[PDB]
Amino acid sequence: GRDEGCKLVTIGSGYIFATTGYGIALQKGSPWKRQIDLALLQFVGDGEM
Amino acid sequence: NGMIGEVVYQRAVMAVGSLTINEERSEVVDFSVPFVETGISVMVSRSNG
Amino acid sequence: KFANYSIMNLQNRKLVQVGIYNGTHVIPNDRKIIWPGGETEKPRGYQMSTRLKIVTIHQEPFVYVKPTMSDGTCKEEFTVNGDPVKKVICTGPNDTSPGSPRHTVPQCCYGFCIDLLIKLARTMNFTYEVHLVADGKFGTQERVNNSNKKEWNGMMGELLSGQADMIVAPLTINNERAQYIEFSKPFKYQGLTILVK
Amino acid sequence: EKENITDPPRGCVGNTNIWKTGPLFKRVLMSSKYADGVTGRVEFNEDGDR
Amino acid sequence: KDLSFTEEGYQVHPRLVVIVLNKDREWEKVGKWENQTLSLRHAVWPRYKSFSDCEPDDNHLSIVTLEEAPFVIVEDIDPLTETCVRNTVPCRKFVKINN
Amino acid sequence: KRHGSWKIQLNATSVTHKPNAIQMALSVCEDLISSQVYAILVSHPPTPNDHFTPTPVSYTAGFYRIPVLGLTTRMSIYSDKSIHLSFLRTVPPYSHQSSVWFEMMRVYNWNHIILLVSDDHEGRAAQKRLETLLEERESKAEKVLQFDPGTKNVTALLMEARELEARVIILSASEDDAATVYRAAAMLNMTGSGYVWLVGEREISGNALRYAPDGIIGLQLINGKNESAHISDAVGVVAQAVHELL
Amino acid sequence: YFRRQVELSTMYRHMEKHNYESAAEAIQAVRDNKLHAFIWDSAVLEFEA
Amino acid sequence: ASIQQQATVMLKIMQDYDWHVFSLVTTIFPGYRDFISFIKTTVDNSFVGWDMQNVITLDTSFEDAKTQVQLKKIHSSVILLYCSKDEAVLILSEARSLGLTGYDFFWIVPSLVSGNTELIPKEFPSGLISVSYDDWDYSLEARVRDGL
Amino acid sequence: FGDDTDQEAVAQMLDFISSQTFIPILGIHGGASMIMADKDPTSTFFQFGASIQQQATVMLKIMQDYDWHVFSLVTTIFPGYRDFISFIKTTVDNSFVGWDMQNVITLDTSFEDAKTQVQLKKIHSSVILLYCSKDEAVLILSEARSLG
Ligand SMILES: *[C@@H]1O[C@H](CO)[C@@H](O)[C@H](O)[C@H]1NC(C)=O
Ligand SMILES: *[C@@H]1O[C@H](CO)[C@@H](O)[C@H](O)[C@H]1NC(C)=O
Ligand SMILES: *[C@@H]1O[C@H](CO)[C@@H](O)[C@H](O)[C@H]1NC(C)=O
Ligand SMILES: *[C@@H]1O[C@H](CO)[C@@H](O)[C@H](O)[C@H]1NC(C)=O
Ligand SMILES: *[C@@H]1O[C@H](CO)[C@@H](O)[C@H](O)[C@H]1NC(C)=O
Ligand SMILES: *[C@@H]1O[C@H](CO)[C@@H](O)[C@H](O)[C@H]1NC(C)=O
Ligand SMILES: *[C@@H]1O[C@H](CO)[C@@H](O)[C@H](O)[C@H]1NC(C)=O
Ligand SMILES: *[C@@H]1O[C@H](CO)[C@@H](O)[C@H](O)[C@H]1NC(C)=O
Ligand SMILES: *[C@@H]1O[C@H](CO)[C@@H](O)[C@H](O)[C@H]1NC(C)=O
Ligand SMILES: *[C@@H]1O[C@H](CO)[C@@H](O)[C@H](O)[C@H]1NC(C)=O
Ligand SMILES: *[C@@H]1O[C@H](CO)[C@@H](O)[C@H](O)[C@H]1NC(C)=O
Ligand SMILES: *[C@@H]1O[C@H](CO)[C@@H](O)[C@H](O)[C@H]1NC(C)=O
Ligand SMILES: *[C@@H]1O[C@H](CO)[C@@H](O)[C@H](O)[C@H]1NC(C)=O
Repeated sequence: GRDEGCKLVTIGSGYIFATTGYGIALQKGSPWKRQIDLALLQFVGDGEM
Repeated sequence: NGMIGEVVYQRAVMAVGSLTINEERSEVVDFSVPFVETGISVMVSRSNG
Repeated sequence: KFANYSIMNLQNRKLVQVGIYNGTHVIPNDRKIIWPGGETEKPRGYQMSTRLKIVTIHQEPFVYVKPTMSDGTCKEEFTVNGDPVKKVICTGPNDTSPGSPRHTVPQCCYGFCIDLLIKLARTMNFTYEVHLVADGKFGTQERVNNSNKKEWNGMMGELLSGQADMIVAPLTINNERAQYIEFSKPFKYQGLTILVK
Repeated sequence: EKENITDPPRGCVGNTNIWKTGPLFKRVLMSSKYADGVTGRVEFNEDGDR
Repeated sequence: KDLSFTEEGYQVHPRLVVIVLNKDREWEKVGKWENQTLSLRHAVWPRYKSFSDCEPDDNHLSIVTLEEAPFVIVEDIDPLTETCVRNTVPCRKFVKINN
Repeated sequence: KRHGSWKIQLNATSVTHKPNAIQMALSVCEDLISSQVYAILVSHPPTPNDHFTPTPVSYTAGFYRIPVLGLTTRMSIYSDKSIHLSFLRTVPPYSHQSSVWFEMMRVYNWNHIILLVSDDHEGRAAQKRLETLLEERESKAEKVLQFDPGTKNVTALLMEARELEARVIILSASEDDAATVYRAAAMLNMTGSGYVWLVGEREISGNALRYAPDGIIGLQLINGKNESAHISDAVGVVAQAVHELL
Repeated sequence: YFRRQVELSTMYRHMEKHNYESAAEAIQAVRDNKLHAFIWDSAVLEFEA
Repeated sequence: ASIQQQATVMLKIMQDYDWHVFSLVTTIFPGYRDFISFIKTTVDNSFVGWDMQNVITLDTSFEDAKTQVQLKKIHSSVILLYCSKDEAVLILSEARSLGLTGYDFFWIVPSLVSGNTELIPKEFPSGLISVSYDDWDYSLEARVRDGL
Repeated sequence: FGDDTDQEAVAQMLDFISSQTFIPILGIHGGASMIMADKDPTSTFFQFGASIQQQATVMLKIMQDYDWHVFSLVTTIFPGYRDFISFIKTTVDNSFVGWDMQNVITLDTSFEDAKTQVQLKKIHSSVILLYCSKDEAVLILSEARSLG
């Protein structure tokens, strides 16, 4: 999406690949974890993401 | 090393940036919920043809 | 405020004082915490969930539901790759309650999430029981006839009532469901789209 | 009519501590509302004028 | 010492002193001023967790990240006013002298 | 003695038992209105009437909003500030025992709990206090139960509790209901090993003490039946409050 | 109008290099391929097209 | 120093620390209209895009009824107080009483608010940011020698 | 029995009569018909009126017909209040309207006009809901006329 030359249309859409997500690493037992999860689901749950 | 070494040795609270999800990180720290669908892919030469 | 209480034990029809309690602090004495079973130690009475109750909805790419062959049996059929279809004896209703009056039978369930559950049973040593949901809904925060209170129905309603143990379904992970129960990490990354002709 | 009646002391002999109810007495002068007077209805505004 | 005067009777180049309070009830001399620009000794600002007796501060979250182009765009500070533009956030980067 | 040289004096008024509670409240209000009293102390635990109703005295004093400092009862109908308006006391109710039970959760690191209450009046307040305690840890109980006392076929609910995966049994009931569920527990394997029995003080009196399983853990008040020193502390509280009001 | 905007400061940091005096400067600069883009009112550029 | 140069230095500190959400609280203590006007122009001069909460103005000695409402309107990070020294003690004691002395709640005052470094009163948070020029390093004997 | 005064506890006394005489007693007017908190199945006393939840439903139906969505709730500890506040909170939780409910102003005792004035000056909504006794409401309305 920023390529100069535009010779790059990638292999599929992630079919045969790792297929993971991105997350936030916290300490094992942090009290912030549930609140951060609810905040991320609020940020996806309104189209702001 | 890196952000994992900063969080496990507790010189930081959390890591916000792009971070993959595998077994050893879930052993040493705790991920949040995933917010973006980001797997892996392969960029090749992919000429005109 | 700050009520001193006494912690008593009944040692064979005899009241025995085995502790005290301050306004905020428990003080055990030098007596024996005698239990009705074995040792004086605490019984960790949290069983490891040997038998599990699995509920799902009729999801055509995930849960194929098919009536049995003769009586409660499942035919070992093959795929295009020669894979034997690892089925399970699920128990579910026939149709909706206006549709079917009362017909809840064990039938054969297979497909995607059944194979996922069999992989999970290969991972950890446990047993399970696959069953179905009474209605045909996922579950929403829906009103009830009294109390001015919305409760849960569907698979969430059957799980929060204690009738189930683990929902294996395409769990639409949103903010509302996460406020009440804990989740797993998503096996499937899947969005929304529009079906047209 | 109010409380904390304090007086400005003999500040010309060894006293530099200010009179603490200065702004209090000034606020008393601010709320000076009157309807009598040969010059007329006298009352102080927020700037302390006629 | 350029002790020149303005039209209102003020020093053209005075000595601006920036102090704070420690827990030892002392005014610590922190920052002085040059002829034009501000001199700050502590680039990392000390948080001073105990302003008073009872202050449990559990809301200062130490956060580290990694430089990647579609997510973490890191640039230098502005050369004109030495200011991050307001749609960005500040950070510090530890750079050693040599090997 | 030590409350200054204030010019107030004191006088006593005390009324005894009558079987008819109507004439009890009649003699009470005759002694309250004609004396212009300030503080009222109800001090009858061992009444042969099993209703245990100091209600009309507090309702007569609440007609002009006079605080009665009771000394005997521990019910949620008296703990409420809605119906009983200003009926204060220096005795704790049973619901705060759940807080102690939450401290028991902080003793043995026990999380998954099961609640069984025969009553509904105190049971809702006990459920609210216990859910407040669980919200302080941000967790939930596995199963809570409220029902109607009197019957004997609550054994099926105990067998459903057997089908659960926690063994923490928290009970709140009167004497006869506790004896009934202890008989059901003895007839359904529930007095063996692993079971967690943690009750209050109503379960260790009468036949509830008789049919209790050997090894049960319970709570007890301190200076709960010592009533004279309770009167003395109440009079000290009342006298210092009256001097502070004057 | 771009200075009131809350997120287009990158365009402000880019256009500060080539702030031109007259519009004919920009017309001659894109005419001699010195520029690559230019923001202007519509009908003026419609006439100059 | 002038009040204008000192306000410029304090806004330079805020520029170096990027505490963009702030307020401005003044009494009728003198040198205040030019101070508030210089702050308003400097915010209007800035392309930084500062977040300025509205100016709280204190009239007289507090009844802690209207001034409590004026102090409970404050929800920003940096509080700029411009008053006398005793009024600074009173306002900080009220903010400590009202809980307005938190970790978020910063306090940057000039020299005329703070006063002499030889005496430090109570009701001060450990971290009270101030700008003065009563240096114990650059001695008073050096000051009078430079004046001579 | 129909009472002329403003004392609902009279009916509570009648409730005690319903605990003793076992007579079906109908509260007709005034405090005999003023709604108490929670009756008893052993009591055969009955009033003429509606519950506080039904009248709350009527008032929220008025607010629904008028679209006065930004509202508040000023409550003392006058009884029947926990169920009323709980009913309002559940109605906000059961709202397709999207009711802008300002947080509940609470009154512990009679007003000191020091902290209660702060809770009254936090009101920035349109509909101010009051639930207390008679003379307490007269004092609160006189304070609101005093506070504008
Ligand atoms: C309750 O018990 C201990 C020992 O009696 C006492 O020192 C303290 O006041 C209480 N607990 C605490 C807070 O340590
Ligand atoms: C279950 O539903 C189907 C719907 O066609 C019906 O044909 C079948 O008879 C039902 N099963 C029984 C035996 O009730
Ligand atoms: C089966 O589960 C038991 C616990 O009930 C465990 O001890 C055993 O190791 C498991 N066996 C295997 C091979 O999974
Ligand atoms: C009560 O609940 C049922 C559930 O199906 C619903 O159909 C009905 O509309 C509700 N209302 C009544 C009549 O109480
Ligand atoms: C005088 O003012 C102070 C506050 O400056 C106040 O605390 C006190 O109540 C007032 N007067 C007295 C001594 O009551
Ligand atoms: C207003 O003008 C009139 C006429 O001069 C005179 O009474 C006086 O100067 C002023 N004051 C008032 C309010 O009467
Ligand atoms: C301070 O003065 C010196 C000359 O004495 C000059 O070189 C320097 O640039 C001045 N400081 C600044 C950075 O303004
Ligand atoms: C010393 O600094 C220079 C850049 O100023 C560069 O060669 C390198 O960063 C350092 N030397 C080495 C070899 O690390
Ligand atoms: C310095 O040089 C060595 C050469 O091997 C290299 O391994 C190391 O990473 C460099 N970094 C340090 C220690 O500054
Ligand atoms: C105290 O009260 C009684 C009535 O209860 C009455 O005789 C008189 O008011 C006082 N008498 C005594 C005993 O002081
Ligand atoms: C109560 O009811 C059940 C119903 O099956 C019956 O078996 C028994 O009489 C009671 N409970 C027990 C002991 O199973
Ligand atoms: C449990 O109770 C049954 C009777 O219902 C009895 O036969 C059995 O032996 C008991 N089992 C245990 C664990 O003692
Ligand atoms: C109650 O407590 C007091 C405390 O001193 C004690 O003297 C008394 O003996 C106890 N019991 C009685 C008989 O009142």
